[PDB]
Amino acid sequence: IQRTPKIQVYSRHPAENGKSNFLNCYVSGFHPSDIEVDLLKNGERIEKVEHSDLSFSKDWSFYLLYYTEFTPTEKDEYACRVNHVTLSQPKIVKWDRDM
Amino acid sequence: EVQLLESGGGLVQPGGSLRLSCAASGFTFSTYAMGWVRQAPGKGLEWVSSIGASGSQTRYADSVKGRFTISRDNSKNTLYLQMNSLRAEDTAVYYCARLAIGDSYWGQGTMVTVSSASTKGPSVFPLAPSSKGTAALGCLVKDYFPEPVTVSWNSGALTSGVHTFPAVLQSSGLYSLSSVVTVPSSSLGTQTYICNVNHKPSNTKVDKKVEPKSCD
Amino acid sequence: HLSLLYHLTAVSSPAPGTPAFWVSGWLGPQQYLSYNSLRGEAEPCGAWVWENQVSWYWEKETTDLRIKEKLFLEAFKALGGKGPYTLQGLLGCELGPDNTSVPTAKFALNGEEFMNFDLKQGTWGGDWPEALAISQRWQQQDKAANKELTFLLFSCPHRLREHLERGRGNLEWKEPPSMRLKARPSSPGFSVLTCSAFSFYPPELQLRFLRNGLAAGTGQGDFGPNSDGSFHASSSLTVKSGDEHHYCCIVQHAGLAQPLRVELES
Amino acid sequence: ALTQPASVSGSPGQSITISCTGTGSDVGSYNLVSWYQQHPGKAPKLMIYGDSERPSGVSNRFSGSKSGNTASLTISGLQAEDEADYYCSSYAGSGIYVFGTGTKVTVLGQPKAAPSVTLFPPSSEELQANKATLVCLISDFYPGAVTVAWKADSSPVKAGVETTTPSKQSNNKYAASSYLSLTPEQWKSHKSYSCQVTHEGSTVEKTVAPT
Ligand SMILES: *[C@@H]1O[C@H](CO)[C@@H](O)[C@H](O)[C@H]1NC(C)=O
Repeated sequence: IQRTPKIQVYSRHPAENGKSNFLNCYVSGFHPSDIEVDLLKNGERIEKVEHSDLSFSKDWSFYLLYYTEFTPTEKDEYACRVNHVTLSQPKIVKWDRDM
Repeated sequence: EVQLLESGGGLVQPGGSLRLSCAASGFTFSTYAMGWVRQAPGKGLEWVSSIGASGSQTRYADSVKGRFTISRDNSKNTLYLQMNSLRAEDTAVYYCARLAIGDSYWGQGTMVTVSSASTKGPSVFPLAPSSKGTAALGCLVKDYFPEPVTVSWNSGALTSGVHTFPAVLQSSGLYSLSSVVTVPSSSLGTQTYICNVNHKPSNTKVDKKVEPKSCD
Repeated sequence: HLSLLYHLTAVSSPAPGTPAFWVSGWLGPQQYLSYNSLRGEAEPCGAWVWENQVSWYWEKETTDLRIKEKLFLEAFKALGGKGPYTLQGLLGCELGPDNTSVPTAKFALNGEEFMNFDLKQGTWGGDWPEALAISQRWQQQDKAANKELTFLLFSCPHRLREHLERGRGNLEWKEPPSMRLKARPSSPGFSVLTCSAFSFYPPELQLRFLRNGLAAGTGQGDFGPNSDGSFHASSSLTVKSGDEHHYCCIVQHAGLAQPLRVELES
Repeated sequence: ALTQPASVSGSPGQSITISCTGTGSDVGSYNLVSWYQQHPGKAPKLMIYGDSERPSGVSNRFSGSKSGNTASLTISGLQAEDEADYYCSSYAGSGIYVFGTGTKVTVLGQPKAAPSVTLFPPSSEELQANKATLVCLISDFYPGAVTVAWKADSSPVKAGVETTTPSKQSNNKYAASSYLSLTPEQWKSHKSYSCQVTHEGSTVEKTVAPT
C-alpha cells in the first residue's frame, strides 16, 4: 500500500533568539519506507543533520525524526523538505516558533 | 486426494437467489483461503469472490458487489456462495477453488442458469440398431431446458464405446441430445441395453430400454 | 510501559548503502536496541548505553536477530515474483502486575497485517495465500518454530525482567515539560493560541485551555519525539483578538507534582 | 485489467508465445502472474505461477516471465495435446484475482480426419406420439468445419433443421449432430431421407427409409 507522510517541525527546547537549540522534523505515518528529508536554513540544505532509526507505529506506518543543532534568530528562516512517492512535488514545512 | 465438490446449481428466475456449496476434503480446510471462479458458456474465466482461511475477510469482484455473499463453515469443511438479485449475465458454470501461491485445485463446476423461462424435462426415445460387424444403438433426449442432461448406460455398467453428443439448442429455446453406444452385433438380443437419463432441474429421471426391431 | 517490543523490517529492494533488514527494540516508549544487516550487531540505544549489563547479553540479542534476519529474507523467496516487498514484524511480550507475560507476534506485508504466530500450536498463520506460503517456507527450516516460540515465551520475559531490575531508573525517568503559551494573529479579529510542552518524559501528557479559569477546550494537538527519547506536544485554539491574555493552559504530567497553570508570554 | 490475443498458432516442435498486458502494480503494491490451461469441458489447470515457476508435474516445455505491464507464456517443442485455451491470471494479494481474456492455441499440420456419420430414423414410440425426429450424428472429424444438407428423396429440405456447431474433443478431433424435425405424414410420404455431411470438399452420406 501507500501512505502519505505527516510532517511536524519543532524545536527541542523553547526558542530563545541567540541561544543554541535543536530543530526537529518528525515525519510519520508513511508507507513504503523510502523517504527523503532535508532541513533547510533560509532555503539551503543544512549539511550536519542526523536522524533516528527508521521505526514504525502499531498501524505499521513508518516514522522518522531528523534533527540538527542550531541557534534561532528573528530573521533566519528554517524549514523541512520532504519527498516521498506519495508526493507529486517535495513538501516544505516551515518551522513556526509558536510550536 | 484433494477433492472439491460443488452443489446447488440450478435454474433461477431473474431477481431470485441461490446458495452454492462446496464440500472440501483431502487437506486441512481451515488453513486455506477459498474462492469462486465462474465461466459463462463459451466465455472466459471470471473471478467472483474469495474468503480468508478463517472466514474473517472476504473479497468480491465489482460485477457481484453487494449481491453475492461468500461464507464458510470450517467445522463442516464447506464453502458457501449466497447469490441474491441474480441477473441473466450471472449464468455460468461456477467453480470452487482452493487458493494457494504455488498450487491450484478446482471442483468440477456447477451450472447456474438465470432465465425467466420455465424448466422442461425431456422426452426419451430409443434409437434402435439397424444391424443384426458393429451395431449403433442409442437414446434421443428431446426438448428439455435447461442444460445439463446426464446419460449413463446399464446404470453405469456400460461405458466402453459410449458417446454422448453435445446438445443442440433449437429455435424453440429447448435442447436435445443423443447418446449412442457402439456394441458387437452378436450381442443383440442377448445383452440388454438401457439408457439412464437424469435431468436434475425438472427432477426427470427416465430409463429407456432399447430393443432391436426385426421386421424381415 | 512494562512492554518489550521488537520492530522488525525487511525490504526486498533496499536502496544502495541501506540495510535490507533492521530492528529497533523498545522498552515501553523508549528505544533500547538497534540492529541492521549492514553492521550485523545489536547495540544499546539512549540511556541503555549506560545500563550495567551482564556479559554476552548483546551477543545473545545479536544471535537471535541474525536468525530472524535470514528468515525474513527467506520469506521473499517464498512469495516469488518481483515485489518489491516490505515485511514487518511486531514481536515481544508484556508484563502484568502478576509477574506474568503476554506475548505478541504479528507480521505485515507491504503495510498490511497478514500473519501471526500462534504460541499454542507453534505455527505461523493467516487468512490469505501469501501468509500460508511464508508460513510453509519457515516451517521447512529446522527448528525455526522452536526458536520463534523460545524468543517469545522465554527470552522476551527474561530480557524484560533483566531490564526492570537494572534499568529501573531509565523506565521510571520523570522529566517534567517546559511550557510556553504564545499567541499570534490568525484572521481579522482573531488569534491562535498555541500551548507547547517541551522535552518531557514519559509521553503521557494532557493539555487543556482555560478562559478566566473556566474550561475552554482541548485544542487540536500533536505529539512528537526528540533526539533523546523525550517528547514534545502542542495544542492550538482560535480566540478573539485582544482576549488572548484571559486564557491559560493547564498541563498534567507525571513529572509534575500537580497540574501546572501556564499563562501567556510577556 | 488483463488482455490477451484471441488466438495464436504454431507448427509441431516450434515455440509460440502468448502475451498478457495489464500486469503492472502500483508503487508499494505487487502482483503474481499465473497461467492456466483449459482443455474442452474441463476445469483449468495451473501451468505457471509466480510469474515463472512450474508446479510439480508440469511439462518442461512451459515457461513464463513478467516485465512491467506485460507477462508472457512460452510453449516450446509444441505438441498437439497443447491445443487448449490459455488464461493469464494476476494475484494482487489480499485474495484479489483478475483473469485475462483468454487465448485459444491451435497446432498446425494435424492430419485431416473425415467424419463418420450415423443416421437414425424416427422411432416407433415417437411416431406413436405424432412426432418424428431424424438424428444425424457426426464423429471424430478434423478440421472442425462441416456443412450438413438434408434430402427428402432427392429434394433439399431446409425447414426443421437444427445443426450444432462442431465441439472439440480430447483427441483434438470434433463432433457434431443435426436434427431434422418432421411430421409423421411427411416421413412416410417419401421413399428415403438422407443426411449429407460435407467436410474438406468430400461428402459422406447416410440414408434411412420408412418401413
Ligand atoms: C518474577 O518471577 C521470577 C521467577 O519466575 C522471579 O525470579 C522474579 O524475581 C519475579 N519478579 C518480580 C518483580 O517479582
